[PDB]
Amino acid sequence: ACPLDQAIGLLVAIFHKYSGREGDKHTLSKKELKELIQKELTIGSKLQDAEIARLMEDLDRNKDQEVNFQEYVTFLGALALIYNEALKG
Amino acid sequence: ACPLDQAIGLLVAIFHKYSGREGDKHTLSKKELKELIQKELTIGSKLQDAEIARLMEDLDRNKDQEVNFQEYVTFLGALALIYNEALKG
Repeated sequence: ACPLDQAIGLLVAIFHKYSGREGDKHTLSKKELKELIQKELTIGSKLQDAEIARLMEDLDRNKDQEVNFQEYVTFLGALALIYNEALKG
Repeated sequence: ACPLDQAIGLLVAIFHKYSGREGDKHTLSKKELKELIQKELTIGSKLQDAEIARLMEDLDRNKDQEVNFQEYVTFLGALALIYNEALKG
């Protein structure tokens, strides 16, 4: 597949890996989203960074709210901005 | 890199490939986003699908509006919902 098609396939795969764990496969809880981020990304060395810590805390504070696919992807974009080296500057 | 890290790296790479073409590398026009989608995804056989056609038309109707990274990723999520086979049903 083309690079972007590959990217989307992976986004969908990881979403379903966690959304399929409990209830409706169309959503996952913010608690489950926090777990997903910590396990699926090599983010361990960056969790204390001021901006990433606030994103992670927001998830904890709203742990029982559900997240659909659209919101999950939007979230990944937000994280990428403060997590991806290429997006610095 | 882990699968999700790979996914994000590709999302950022494709964004910059088009955002770097004119002006500020932090945005790209909706006209440029339409081009990106048509070239970076094997979407040719699906462009007449009722829902994808409306997304594509919306881009045309708003061709000169700028799109930042966050909005670009959010858009990809919206497209994926009506474009990705795994997200059907």
